[PDB]
Amino acid sequence: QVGIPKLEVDHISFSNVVSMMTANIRTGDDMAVERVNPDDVRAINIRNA
Amino acid sequence: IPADELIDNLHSWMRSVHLLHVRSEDNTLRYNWMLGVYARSTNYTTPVGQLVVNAPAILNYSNPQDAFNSVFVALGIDYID
Amino acid sequence: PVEYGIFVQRGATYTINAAGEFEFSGRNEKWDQALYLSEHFPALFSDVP
Amino acid sequence: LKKIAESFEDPSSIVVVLEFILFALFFPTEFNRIKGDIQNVLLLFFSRWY
Amino acid sequence: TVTNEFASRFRTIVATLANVVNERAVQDDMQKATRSCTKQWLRHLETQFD
Amino acid sequence: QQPTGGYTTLEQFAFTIRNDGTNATPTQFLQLLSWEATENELVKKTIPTPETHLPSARNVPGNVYIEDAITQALFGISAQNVNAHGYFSRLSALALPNTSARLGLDGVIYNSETINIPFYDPAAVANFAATYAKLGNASTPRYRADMIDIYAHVGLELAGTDAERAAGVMPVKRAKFDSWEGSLISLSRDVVNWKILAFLIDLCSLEGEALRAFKTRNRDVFRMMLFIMSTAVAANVVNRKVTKRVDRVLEYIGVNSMRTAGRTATITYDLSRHEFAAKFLQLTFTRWNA
Repeated sequence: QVGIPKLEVDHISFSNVVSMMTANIRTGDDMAVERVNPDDVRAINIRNA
Repeated sequence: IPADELIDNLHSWMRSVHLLHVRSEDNTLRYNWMLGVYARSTNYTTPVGQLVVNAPAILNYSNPQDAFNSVFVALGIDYID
Repeated sequence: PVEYGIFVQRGATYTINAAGEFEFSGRNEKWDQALYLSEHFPALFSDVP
Repeated sequence: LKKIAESFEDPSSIVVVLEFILFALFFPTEFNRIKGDIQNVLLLFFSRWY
Repeated sequence: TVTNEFASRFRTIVATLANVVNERAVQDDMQKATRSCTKQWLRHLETQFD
Repeated sequence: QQPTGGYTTLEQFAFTIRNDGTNATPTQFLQLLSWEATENELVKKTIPTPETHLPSARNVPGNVYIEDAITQALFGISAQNVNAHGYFSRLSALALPNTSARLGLDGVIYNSETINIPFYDPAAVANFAATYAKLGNASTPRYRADMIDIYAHVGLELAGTDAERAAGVMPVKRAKFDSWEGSLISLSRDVVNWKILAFLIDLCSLEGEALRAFKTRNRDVFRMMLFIMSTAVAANVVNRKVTKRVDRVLEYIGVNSMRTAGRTATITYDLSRHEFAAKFLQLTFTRWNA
């Protein structure tokens, strides 16, 4: 079963699966959101949890 | 303190504290009080407090615990101090 | 200072009970004109010792 | 539901609860799909006035 | 002939609702005022609907 | 498809771990680990029977990876907030009268058997997935597991002699065994591998003569499993240099301390993962004791 982790023993080993992310997972994406500034201010509660 | 100037006096304040509430008729309600007393402490600003004011009935209660769980459930919070 | 404290302390506006006694309220709420018609007399004038 | 963020803490704000009643009445089969995002908005209104 | 089961219904909606605006009290001058007048706009809005 | 007879008693579901040179069975590995018994003590309580209501399968097109998730999370290695978008509950779709979705034999949930892919007999999966659906709702405020207390048990089970485990009491013994350069973490990565599932499905679906008989044969494969995990939540883990070797020591076995910031010699437990192993231990445990 266990294939003896490639890093456990001491033999180099060119070729080995690499899980790389596809074209559908762009990361570091600058994602836009709509921010809503609560109206009032005088209302905005601070204290008590 | 002069027994007189004390009682007489104290009584003035005593008779001042006016706990906001909404009297009822059910023969099982109670009052939680403490929480309330405290809503009064600060002038009804700390949300829990800003709760009772317009919504005073919130304080009466029958199940010693549901009493509070009501407060939380509504203004949604982990704890009140 | 002291007077306007014991007094505004006892409701800033009352309304009237069924047996006509005067029921003051608790908060020292402000008082708008649109609130003029509706069981809520300004409290200063209550003229109650 | 093009999420309508409100606080419901100023009597003039029933305006929004009304948007829905008027809306649900006007196109209810359409409104039905989104009863959830909304049930979602309303309890808040309730936490506030009730 | 003259009743319109539909719009007359919305009419009750502006009351139970309008009524809701009276139970809801406040603690302000702004809140106290606008509440009266919206009780107002709210109604006109309904004849506006009829 | 494919029957059982015993299940874990089958060729491809052999749990090994590899230590020093070749990969050996954890039963043999455990026997290479001793105790330090501290002047403390820990009585075992009584796991509270799990909340009946199994989560709601929830609509979600797509087989989701179950075995990998359940385990990646328990003896993970860096699984962060596990109970968010967590699917574990999607594992309740299997438990039903005549559902279609089968538990792939690779630890994936499919909806409807498919072209060339084994899967446990829907006969037994209906008993496993039956209870572990629960494992889904571990984040639900009103259902969350016991936790801190539930460790009294992982521990006497992992350690304790046949004698302590009989009277409840047992010092909090500290584990030391012979390490070998970053051994605990590696012991663990190796475990994330086991096809856990194959075990559990058998854990709860075997009548009796068979079930108790196996519970005993497999206690060894199981214990190694709690152990890799108990260390996740153990005070300090220190390495002891001796003559030539390094006798690695676990300070306090079976005393969840709530440790949460990334250690190194082991696998951290973000608080969520923490409640989860909490949840996992309770169901699997309440179950081990027929």
